[PDB]
Amino acid sequence: SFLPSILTPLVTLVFPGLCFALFFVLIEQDEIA
Amino acid sequence: MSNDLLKYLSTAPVLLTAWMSITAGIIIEIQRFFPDSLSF
Amino acid sequence: DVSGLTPCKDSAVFKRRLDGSVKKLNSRLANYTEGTPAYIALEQQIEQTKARFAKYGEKGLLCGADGLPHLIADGRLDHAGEFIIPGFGFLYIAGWIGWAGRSYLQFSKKTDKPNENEIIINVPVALGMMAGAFIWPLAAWKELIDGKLLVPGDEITVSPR
Amino acid sequence: SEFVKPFNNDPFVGNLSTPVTTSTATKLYLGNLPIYRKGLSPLMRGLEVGMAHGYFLIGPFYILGPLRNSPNALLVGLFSAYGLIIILTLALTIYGLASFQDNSTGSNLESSKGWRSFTSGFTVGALGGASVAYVLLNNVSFF
Amino acid sequence: SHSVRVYDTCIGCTQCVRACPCDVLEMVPWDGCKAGQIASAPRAEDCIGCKRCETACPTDFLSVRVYLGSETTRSLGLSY
Amino acid sequence: KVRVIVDKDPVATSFEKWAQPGHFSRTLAKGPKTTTWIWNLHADAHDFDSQTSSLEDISRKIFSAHFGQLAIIFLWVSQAYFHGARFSNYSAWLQNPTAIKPSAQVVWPIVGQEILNGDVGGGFSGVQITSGVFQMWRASGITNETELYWTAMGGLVMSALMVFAGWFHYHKAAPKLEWFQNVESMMNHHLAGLLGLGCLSWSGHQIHISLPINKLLDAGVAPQEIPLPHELLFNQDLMAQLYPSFKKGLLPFFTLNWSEYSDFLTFKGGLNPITGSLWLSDTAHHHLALAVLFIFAGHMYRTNWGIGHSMKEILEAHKGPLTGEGHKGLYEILTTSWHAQLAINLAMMGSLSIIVAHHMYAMPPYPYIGVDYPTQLSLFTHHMWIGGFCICGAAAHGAIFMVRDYSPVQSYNNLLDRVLRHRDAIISHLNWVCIFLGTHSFGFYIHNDTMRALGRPQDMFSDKAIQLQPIFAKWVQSLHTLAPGSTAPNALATSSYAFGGDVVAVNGKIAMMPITLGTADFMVHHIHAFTIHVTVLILLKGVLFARSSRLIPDKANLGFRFPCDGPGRGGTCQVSAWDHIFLGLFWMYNCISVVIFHFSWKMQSDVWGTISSSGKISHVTGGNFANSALTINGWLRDFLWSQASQVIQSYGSALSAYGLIFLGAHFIWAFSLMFLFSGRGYWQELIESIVWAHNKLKLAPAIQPRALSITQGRAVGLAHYLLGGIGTTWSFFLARIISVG
Amino acid sequence: ISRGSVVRIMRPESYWFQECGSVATIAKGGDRYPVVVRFEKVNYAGVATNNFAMDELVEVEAPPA
Amino acid sequence: LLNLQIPSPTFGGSTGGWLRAAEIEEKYAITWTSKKEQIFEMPTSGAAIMQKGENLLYLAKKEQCLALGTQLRTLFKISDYKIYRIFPNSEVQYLHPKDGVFPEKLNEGRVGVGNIGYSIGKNPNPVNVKFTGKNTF
Ligand code: CLA
Ligand code: CLA
Ligand code: CLA
Ligand code: CLA
Ligand SMILES: CC1=C(/C=C/C(C)=C/C=C/C(C)=C/C=C/C=C(C)/C=C/C=C(C)/C=C/C2=C(C)CCCC2(C)C)C(C)(C)CCC1
Ligand SMILES: CC1=C(C/C=C(\C)CCC[C@H](C)CCC[C@H](C)CCCC(C)C)C(=O)c2ccccc2C1=O
Ligand code: SF4
Ligand code: SF4
Ligand code: SF4
Repeated sequence: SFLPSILTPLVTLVFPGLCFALFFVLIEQDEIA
Repeated sequence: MSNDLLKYLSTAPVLLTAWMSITAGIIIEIQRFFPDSLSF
Repeated sequence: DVSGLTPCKDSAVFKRRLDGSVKKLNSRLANYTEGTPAYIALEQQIEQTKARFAKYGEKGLLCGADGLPHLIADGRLDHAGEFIIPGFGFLYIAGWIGWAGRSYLQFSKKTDKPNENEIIINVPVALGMMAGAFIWPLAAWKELIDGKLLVPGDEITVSPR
Repeated sequence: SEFVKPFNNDPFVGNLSTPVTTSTATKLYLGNLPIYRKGLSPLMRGLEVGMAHGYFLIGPFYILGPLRNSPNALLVGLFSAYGLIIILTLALTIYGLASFQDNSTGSNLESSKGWRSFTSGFTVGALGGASVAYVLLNNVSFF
Repeated sequence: SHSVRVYDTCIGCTQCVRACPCDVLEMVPWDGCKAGQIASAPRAEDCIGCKRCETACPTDFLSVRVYLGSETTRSLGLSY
Repeated sequence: KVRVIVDKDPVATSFEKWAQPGHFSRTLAKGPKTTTWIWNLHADAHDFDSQTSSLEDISRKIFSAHFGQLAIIFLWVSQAYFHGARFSNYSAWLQNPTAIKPSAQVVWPIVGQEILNGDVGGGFSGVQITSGVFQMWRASGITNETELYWTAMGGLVMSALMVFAGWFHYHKAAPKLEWFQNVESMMNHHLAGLLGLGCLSWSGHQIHISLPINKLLDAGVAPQEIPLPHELLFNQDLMAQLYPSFKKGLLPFFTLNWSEYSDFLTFKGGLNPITGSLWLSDTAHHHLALAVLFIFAGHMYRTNWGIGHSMKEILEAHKGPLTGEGHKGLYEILTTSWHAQLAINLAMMGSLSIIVAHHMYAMPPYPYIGVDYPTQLSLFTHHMWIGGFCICGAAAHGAIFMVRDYSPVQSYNNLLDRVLRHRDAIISHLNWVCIFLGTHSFGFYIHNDTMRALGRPQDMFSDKAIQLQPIFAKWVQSLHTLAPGSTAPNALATSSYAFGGDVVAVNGKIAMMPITLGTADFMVHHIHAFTIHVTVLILLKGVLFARSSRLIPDKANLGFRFPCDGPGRGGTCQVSAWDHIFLGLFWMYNCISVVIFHFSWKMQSDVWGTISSSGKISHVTGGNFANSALTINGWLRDFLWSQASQVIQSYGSALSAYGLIFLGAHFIWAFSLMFLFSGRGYWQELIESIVWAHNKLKLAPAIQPRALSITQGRAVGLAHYLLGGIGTTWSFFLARIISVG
Repeated sequence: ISRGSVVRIMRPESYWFQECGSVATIAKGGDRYPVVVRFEKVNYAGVATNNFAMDELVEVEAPPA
Repeated sequence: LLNLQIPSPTFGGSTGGWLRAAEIEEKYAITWTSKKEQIFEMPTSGAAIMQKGENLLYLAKKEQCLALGTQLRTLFKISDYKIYRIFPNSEVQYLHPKDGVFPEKLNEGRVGVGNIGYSIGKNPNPVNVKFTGKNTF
């Protein structure tokens, strides 16, 4: 099928990259005032 | 020789070396005279 | 007979091993000429190999399917010489060594300079302790009965529990 | 004749005023690079940096890529450059988000608005530079 | 920052203060010891935790004791 | 004025301080209270600078210790010569060198170890040797065993003389610090007197005893009919029959008609076709020219007479704009501190040992040593290991100098001060170099492995997919091959056949062959560069940050070797220069191991082998290096797994000792990891439990047992690690090469 | 306990816990831990003496006569 | 508090100095007096010349300042060293000889901080202070 081509890059490159970006930004968020 | 040299020979490493050389000689000569003894 | 093993006297694999070792030496023997030191030394080697195999056969060792002696250590006196007799011999020798060490430590502590007595051995009395340790099983029993083998329990440091 | 002296006449700062660090050539080149040039807005700095990097990013992928010995070598190289530029500008945006959390000044690389403008310029410049390099390599027969 | 404590087994030897490389410790008057002084840690925030005080302490177990805790720039000893 | 001044009877000869073990150290002189005292005794045994404070006494101790070392070395040379004389087949090997395997050790028959007395040929049974001493003696001209016996006795006499000299120069007539600090006179005597006259005497020995005997042996005269050296020395008629120029005497020397000696003083180059080694006439000319060079060199420095240089002024005159005061103060540093001298000398000794390894394989100097493949591999690997060890000793003693003998008063603004003032820049740039070099060099291998596993050989960094050719190495090889015609007209052949030219072969085996360089050689050379750079990073950081660092401003106060400075600042573990040396020893071990593996595989695949009459060249492994050395999988399969067969299959044969040592070295290497990973606190608590068990039976010792110190645990782990690794490689190489070659 | 006597330590945290030691000095007045017990067995730091309280010591052998 | 115009030791510069954190979080200063101009070793790598009379030096760590003070005390016998912490606001806090004498000497004006009234091995167990914000000391 075409689901492997559609999903493997989506879930192994785009999603983990966005997760790393989100985690980095969140850990670098400073205290509220 | 003297009390000093006897004390030095009585020091720990010299005595260990002499005693273990004697033990190794005893084992080696026992092996020579009763070779290949797998059991009593 | 135990565990399906058989004596090494009637062991075809054991005999084959003996012949293989003999044939290997006799082959290596071809390089050297008669009467040389190497030739006579190899003749000693062959004689010792044959003597070892004959002695192993005569001693009653059990040979397995691989054609090598197998030692039975369970307590049967048919095979006492394998473990029981060497075991008691080692136990006696090891207790001799430990008793000589312990008795020398007991002496050396009473001395004015125990720290220097440990690294510079008083050999005249140390040899005495080595000799006197021959009767250690009776000496150990006597000291145990007299309460001098064990230090009581609350005289020995112990860490915070 | 000393040639290594304290940095800004400060012996206790962790630096030295060597010829490499402080010479007129170094000062001129660094101060005239876009990131340090005077009067350039953050958008202009980002734009210059973007085209400069996107022009050369295509080449490694084009020549040494898996499809180097393929009719679509240059197209694959350009797509690889575009993907790398996407990753780079995502890195820029998250860096701005993490560093310049609270800011209201603007017009400065060390502020949120200025860094956003710099990232925008970098993205546009890099895409344009990669496209221009693609066009040049297609028409390499000119040179 | 680390927590520096001094217990009443002190004997006023003033060697912990000498071993101290950050001026965390000082001698203050005391009644219990014959020397009339006891170590104290009024500047525990400057402590780094190398435990040279503990190394230099001659009591059977340490009259001066350092418990590592929250890390800071000073405690980590970062020049940057 | 340079003069001899000594103190008469400075020390009494007595055993009282033999009885007193820790007499030398102030702390250990009191006596033992824990087992750490025992370890500290050996650790501080030879630390004279810590033991005393007088440079005069330190120098006297060092001088007599050198005499003791010379005595040991003479005993070692005596063992070599005597075992050759008595327990060796040297006569049979001399009669037939190609067929007979050299052997000079015999094991007694005790526990069946007589199997190790393998068949080495010539009606002799023993352990095959790989030291090359047989070829050494053949070059020297020894043809009988009486000569070996008598030189062994002479070596024993020299060893006794060295022991006597060491006793005399400490207990009867010890020199002064003023005598010791005459560095100019020392350099003059060591250049002109030691090296110059040593080369001159060796050249004379060669010209008079080695050229005739070796030429007759190569012609075919058996050793029994060779004229004896005492006959050859003065019989000018026989020397003229052999080399016609000898009939002209020494007049062509005293007059400058030196060309008349062209027959026995040649510049042929290449290798002798008969023995497959360097020409001994070339060697004699070489040593004579070096004797002239060193005698000329040794008249440079000033002494009692006006003529001469002074190293103080030579150093002080060399200063530039980017260096401030320049080399001012280094003369004082190197005259006052023994550790600085030890550092420089160890660095040069180690690099020189590595150069010796690289030169001896490429230009086999001794006859029939090239075909003796075990000897070449053994000597190369041995000298590489010794070189690495010496270089790390150099780094360690440089660090010791920095900790102890450094002082800003003498080095204000000199090169040492200027280097310390930007150590951060130095180390950061070397760090970047290391990361870049390692990333690229090892990523070539990892990329190749990944592409091969993915079934994409066309994407590899191979000789036929993406070539990384060593253009500069190939260019240098081409220049060296063309040198004998253009740039070295008087040389008939190349310096080495590795660069190019013919394939030298003796009987079937190949002595030397051109070594071709390609992608695999590029990769492995850059791996070598990366390993050297990381080792230099570790050692140089240890030396530079010995005084202090951003983490510990007062690191010098703690000492040279100290465990740590506590868990503060996040942890200050292994901050010491000693610990930097401890870490760098692992890295030189890795470097030298990779170098010797590269040497072994490259030579078995591409040089060593046999050549047939038709010209077919068949190598040991079959030239698989060029295609299998591109991947770590190929390194693991075609070198380690493939060549471990001769080791693992050695049981029941003469190489069974090599198999046993292989397993034992693996065991010791594994054992070392216990010390390397574990920590002292666990072992101290375990020892507390065991001490309770002993106290229960009233036998706890007065010398309380303790876990080893942290520095000692690191040292023990490192020593066991190095011993296990070097022993594993030793057994593997020796078994493989003895079996196949 | 007394000068010249042998006393067994009872402080749980001491290296010489439940070991004998010779009393060398008893301080009067202040000195929360007035007894000064000297040992022949060095601790890990290396010191062979330490101060102890009255209740931390147990009398086992009176001084000589 | 501090003059900020004292002549500093003669030094040719080094890379061991403060790097972008002393000027934004906190710097340290140490001022002393020397009887003769003389060469000493910086806590950072290098050799400087302390001037005759007053001398002022900048550093990045209280540990570095204390190390230099110890060096001055046990080599040149200079015990007039005083150490300050300089904030980016230019506030100066005089730190090391706080009472005017070193910590080793006893003074009556010092109050005990972190002093416990029992032996070390009488602290409460962790189970006692479990689920509580206090600690066992
Ligand atoms: C934990 C179980 C598990 C695992 C390890 C995998 C593994 C795989 N799946 Mg997936 N898959 C699963 C369950 C799982 N699947 C389930 C239940 C479904 C729904 C029917 C699918 C539907 C599915 C499809 C349709 C396809 C794959 C494919 C793949 C492969 C590529 C990865 C990808 O992007 O797919 C992920 C795709 C999904 C739809 C995932 C759905 C969500 C799962 C259940 C999440 C599991 C989370 C786990 C329990 C906790 C994570 C903990 C964290 C700390 C890491 C890979 C072998 C592709 C393939 O065959 O390539 C050759 C493909 O085309 N999977
Ligand atoms: C570090 C070593 C190394 C090297 C040299 C290469 C090289 C290559 N790999 Mg890679 N590879 C490596 C490690 C390495 N690999 C490892 C460890 C793995 C395992 C994960 C792989 C796995 C792998 C795969 C699976 C594939 C490759 C492929 C490639 C090729 C193209 C990659 C690409 O698009 O790069 C893009 C690179 C860049 C965009 C930039 C590179 C850096 C620039 C040039 C540096 C310039 C610095 C400059 C001088 C600084 C100063 C400037 C100033 C003075 C102005 C190329 C031959 C592909 C191929 O087709 O191979 C033939 C491929 O399919 N590799
Ligand atoms: C010219 C050579 C030379 C000289 C004269 C010295 C001299 C010195 N070194 Mg050493 N050193 C050398 C080479 C040299 N080193 C090399 C090559 C290295 C690199 C590994 C080092 C690394 C080094 C360090 C890191 C240190 C020293 C230290 C010292 C000092 C004390 C050494 C001592 O007392 O050891 C006495 C002897 C021993 C303790 C025995 C050592 C045993 C070794 C580790 C194992 C031997 C294994 C054996 C060969 C094989 C076993 C086989 C097995 C099957 C049984 C002393 C000034 C120490 C110091 O404080 O310096 C001021 C110190 O910390 N050195
Ligand atoms: C295989 C084991 C191993 C590995 C991988 C490393 C790796 C490293 N050690 Mg070493 N080290 C080892 C064992 C190892 N060590 C052991 C056993 C010890 C104890 C003795 C040490 C002790 C030690 C010290 C004391 C030091 C090092 C240093 C280094 C670094 C050298 C610089 C370099 O080339 O970095 C580059 C990285 C590598 C060579 C690893 C493989 C790289 C591949 C090709 C990938 C690279 C491309 C890319 C970035 C990543 C891949 C893709 C990924 C995202 C999936 C590096 C990180 C030195 C250092 O830090 O120098 C700066 C240093 O000071 N090591
Ligand atoms: C300094 C120096 C150097 C270096 C150099 C370099 C670094 C270079 C680079 C270069 C480069 C790297 C270049 C680049 C260029 C680029 C370009 C030329 C671009 C263009 C672009 C464009 C034109 C664009 C457009 C656009 C846009 C903007 C957007 C939208 C789209 C479009 C397309 C429209 C060397 C080493 C030699 C040495 C000497 C000195
Ligand atoms: C195993 C191990 C120990 C335990 C080792 C100890 C306590 C020392 C062992 C030395 C022995 C006693 C050497 C001699 C061994 C002989 C086989 C013993 C028989 C001879 C007696 C007469 C002494 C440590 O103490 C240690 C400390 C720090 C880091 C790692 C480690 C570590 O790995
Ligand atoms: S026991 Fe420790 S805290 Fe008390 S005086 Fe001694 S060193 Fe200072
Ligand atoms: S932990 Fe460090 S800084 Fe704190 S008192 Fe102890 S030695 Fe001083
Ligand atoms: S394990 Fe050793 S080196 Fe590491 S922090 Fe603890 S004491 Fe320091």
